[PDB]
Amino acid sequence: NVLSETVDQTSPHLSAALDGVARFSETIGKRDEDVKKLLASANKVATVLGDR
Amino acid sequence: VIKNLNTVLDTTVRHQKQFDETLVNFETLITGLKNRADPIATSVADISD
Repeated sequence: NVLSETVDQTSPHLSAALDGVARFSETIGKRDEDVKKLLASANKVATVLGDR
Repeated sequence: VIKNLNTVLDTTVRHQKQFDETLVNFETLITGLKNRADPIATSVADISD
């Protein structure tokens, strides 16, 4: 019963959340290699900054 | 943002050794000048006068 009423209550607010999450997730998903290279270069630069 | 930041960061990484050494060298130079700042400032003012 709890699951039934939870789904009945949260259903109208789910489509917009799914759409927004999908779009924002794809924003990084379509640039995976760029993001990973950015993280590696940022690791090098931030290590240089922190050590000094 | 990702593209430009990645470009700048790989540019810095290509000179990572020099970028690391220049911070230490600049700190050493600035400390050496700050330890004598007052004579240096007085000398500059005297030269101008």
